[PDB]
Amino acid sequence: RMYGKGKGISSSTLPYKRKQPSWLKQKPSEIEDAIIKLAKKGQTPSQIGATLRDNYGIPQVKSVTGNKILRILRAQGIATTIPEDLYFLIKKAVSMRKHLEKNKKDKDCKFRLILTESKIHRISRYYKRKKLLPSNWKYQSSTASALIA
Amino acid sequence: HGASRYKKSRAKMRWKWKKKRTRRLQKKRRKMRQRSR
Amino acid sequence: ELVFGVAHIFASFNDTFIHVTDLSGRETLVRITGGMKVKADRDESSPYAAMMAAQDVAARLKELGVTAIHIKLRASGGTKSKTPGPGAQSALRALARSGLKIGRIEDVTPIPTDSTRKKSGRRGRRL
Amino acid sequence: SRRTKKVGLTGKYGTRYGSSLRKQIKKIELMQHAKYLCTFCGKTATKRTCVGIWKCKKCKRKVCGGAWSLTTPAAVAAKSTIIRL
Amino acid sequence: SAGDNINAKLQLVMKSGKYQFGRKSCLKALRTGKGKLVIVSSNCPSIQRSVIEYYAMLSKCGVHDYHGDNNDLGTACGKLFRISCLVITDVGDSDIIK
Amino acid sequence: PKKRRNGGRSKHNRGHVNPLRCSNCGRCVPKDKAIKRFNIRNIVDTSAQRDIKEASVYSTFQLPKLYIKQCYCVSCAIHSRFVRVRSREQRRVRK
Amino acid sequence: ILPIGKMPEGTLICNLEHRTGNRGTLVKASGCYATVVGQSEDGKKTKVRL
Amino acid sequence: TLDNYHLRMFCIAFTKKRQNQTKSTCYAQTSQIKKIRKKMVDIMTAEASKVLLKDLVKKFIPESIGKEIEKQCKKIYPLQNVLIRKVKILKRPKLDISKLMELHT
Amino acid sequence: NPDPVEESKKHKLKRLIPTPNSYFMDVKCPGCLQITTLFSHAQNVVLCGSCNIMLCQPTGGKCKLTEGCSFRKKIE
RNA sequence: AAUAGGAGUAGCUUGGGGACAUUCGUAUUCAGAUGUCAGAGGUGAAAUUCUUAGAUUUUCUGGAGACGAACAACUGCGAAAGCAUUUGUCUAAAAUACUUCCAUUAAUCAAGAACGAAAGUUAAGGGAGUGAAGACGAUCAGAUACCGUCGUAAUCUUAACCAUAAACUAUGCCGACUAGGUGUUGGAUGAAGUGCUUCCUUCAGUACCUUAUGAGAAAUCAAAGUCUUUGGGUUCUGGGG
Repeated sequence: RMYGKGKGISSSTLPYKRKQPSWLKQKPSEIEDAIIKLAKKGQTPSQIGATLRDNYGIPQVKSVTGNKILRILRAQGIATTIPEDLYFLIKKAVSMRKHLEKNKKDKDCKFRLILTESKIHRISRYYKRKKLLPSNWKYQSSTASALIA
Repeated sequence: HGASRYKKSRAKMRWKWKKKRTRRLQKKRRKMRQRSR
Repeated sequence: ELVFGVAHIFASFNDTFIHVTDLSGRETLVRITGGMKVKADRDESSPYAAMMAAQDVAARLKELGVTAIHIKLRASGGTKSKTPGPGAQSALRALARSGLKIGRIEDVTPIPTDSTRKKSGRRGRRL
Repeated sequence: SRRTKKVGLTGKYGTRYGSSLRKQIKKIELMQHAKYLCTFCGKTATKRTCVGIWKCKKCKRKVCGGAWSLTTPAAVAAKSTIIRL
Repeated sequence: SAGDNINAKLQLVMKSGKYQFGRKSCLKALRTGKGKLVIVSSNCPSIQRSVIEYYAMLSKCGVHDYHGDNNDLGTACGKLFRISCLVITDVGDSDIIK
Repeated sequence: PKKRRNGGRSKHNRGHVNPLRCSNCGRCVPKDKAIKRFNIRNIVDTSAQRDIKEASVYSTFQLPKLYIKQCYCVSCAIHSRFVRVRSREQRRVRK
Repeated sequence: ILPIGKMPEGTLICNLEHRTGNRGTLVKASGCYATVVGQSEDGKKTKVRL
Repeated sequence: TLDNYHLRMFCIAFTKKRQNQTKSTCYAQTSQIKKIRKKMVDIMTAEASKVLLKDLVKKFIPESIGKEIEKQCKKIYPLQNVLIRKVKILKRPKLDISKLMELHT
Repeated sequence: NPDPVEESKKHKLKRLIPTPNSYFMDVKCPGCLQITTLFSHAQNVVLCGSCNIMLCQPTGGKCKLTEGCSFRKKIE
């Protein structure tokens, strides 16, 4: 675990086979269409995958299509510029900073706010290195509202 | 003494009192040097 | 028939007071301390002194008129200690022995729900 | 601003006058000249206009207050006490 | 429950409804009657509040008292300027009054 | 040696735990460390209990209790015979 | 402006008449106040703290 | 109270060990005891609010409020001795000799 | 080898060969005219596809389904 | 898709986590009464101290600051410092569940920064009780002390600061492998008791007892083990007094 003191191991088990279920014999186009509809509706890729498992009843996209959902969105050119993970982390950090602006005696909120921003810097640096954020890019707390707008 | 400033275990005056006595002495020397210069 | 009064017993290490009142507790009947009925007015007010005071109170209460008492116990100032003072058992035994009719008995010592600091430092009383 | 290392606004008084008093003056003077928030109109335009008197510029209203800032604790405690019953 | 409900509604009216800020536009909307609900701060002036309440009453339309100042109703809408009073003119997916 | 494995107290997973002050003498002692005795006692002696029953209004007797919970510091408890010095092995025995 | 007899205890008040009808003659300098500390049973007198 | 007496009422309750209890400890969860506490207060408030002061005084004697608390709170988590620790008056009408005499007689 | 032990197969998450604890169920409610794929250990709540009434309630640990329906287990 | 890591979703998950608002109880203390009548406080034993202008005691009111017992633990939470009334709000958190997403993002970290008990400093309140300083009575060979009684600074809150403590699980952190049993706290899985309760299996915490042909200078230690049969990774530290 990165910052917590736990080491909890609750996770996705995954079956041995990468083959399609018996139940669904659907064409790749049907699977792309279903994802496209969820994407168009404004759902984000984790939400789409969770929904695809639950609402549509389908085993996950990498097994039934042979290609990752983010990659499919990118191939159609429609993938989001800001990462889903980065978006939620920045949103939590903005929420903490708004709260901290009101309350100056919340030490734990201050401690978490520096911790989360440090985590944002590490994630940002990795995204810059993989060329998913610009070379000139840097995190700032001033512009963070604009980032997630 | 070393880092274990304390540990009164065989035959010596109290560490805390030595520390107080020396702090008081140190202040007096610091005044004397300040007076002189 | 019969009439009830209220016997307050306030027992502390220095003295054990027997103070009988109306059933309301508004109006007194007898104040007798314990130390007044100590012969030399010193020490702690022994079990014997506690007995003599309670006997005097019983004689006076019968002289006044009242035949029965409810007992209200109070131990050593509460916050200082919750211990019953030395004469308390003797005083209760004396009131029962005396011949007065014994109604309800309660501990009504003032009890801190909370807490606050008391005399002597954090090291406590050394003696 | 960045002109002074740590004296700030009492730099106007300069080297003259004892330093601890200049520090005491610094705290009062900082409080005195701040532009406070107006309860009535929602702008940070409330200034002290005379010793006990604080006027908001925007809504043009005079609140009687403390000497060096708008409120003491005492009045607030009294105000709450009156309200509660 | 209530503060969450009004903020969620305010976010939904921002997201998918239509709304309008400030005294004159709100007055125009109430007189027109195309509004459904006015949300007014207690830090809105007494007379201005009273007038808006009469206009609403006259047009048989809703007013909700906001627990929060003129600026706070603005910060909820992510605007630097104080709002003081606003009018919903098209509901979000959640109906603000219902 | 180091005598106490646990510090003489419920030290585990905790930093500060509040001091109480000794019933005997006001000595501060952590609630986790403190020597606690419940002391459910009646005020009555045996002869007194007989006299109170005989004196009593009603046959039914409520038997007035003392409920104390009296807390001792280590120094007091050993002096006043609430504890012993045990023995090196026996210092771990919870009976 | 209220008669002091009708004040709750622990109120903070100012501009007290030195005796009745004398127009706020006590407790009048900057930041000053008096406290009402008690009320008589008969209601004739009231007890204040300067 | 309906006849205009404002009171403060204090109700204790202990956990009960039900059908099986090999585990010696019989504490309840904080979420559960908060839920019990909330439920208890509403039952007390409801029983008090309806009636006049005289009827409430009659309800206290056989502990009817406690009986209703116990019945409801067994569903959340079994409890044991549920009593009223104290009642204090906040705001008591002290006048009306006629009503006092009528209640007395 | 470790394989003949039947007990370890159900002990937390990863085993000798990890395979999902979760499974799929064919669920039907009368008056909906459907029997429909559903996932034990779902997290998003599910309504019937032909009508507004509830299908499954998910909760912490597997799913709780509903008692208003009848459930076949759906298998490879 | 690493029994590495992050992110998500889900559950009327969890808890004295943090902050803000709110609110309750009680004692103590004071004031207003109240009924009494002589001593009461006080300790090794007294004296100092208080009391006929009514003390101490009783009961009622009102005020004020204060605190959160009992429950309550070889108990819970917190990065540590630290955290116990009620209800609400703003916040974070770990485990569980996952045929959900990312696709190596990591580990430990000089420099630098954050939070950091108690006391102290500086400013406002507040100054109940306790009470460094200080004052008396004793005590005693002397006592500037222990003890008794009084008592300013301080304790508390708000606003700054200060940056150390036996700031101790006296054991740097991450990582694997090692041994039983008794327990215990938070979840998930099954069954029998009367939907729920119990018990079984399993995870993440967490202690104890026994055992180490394991270790150690022994105390002891399930880590201080898998280390002359010496090398999983890394920061920091010590070199007789």
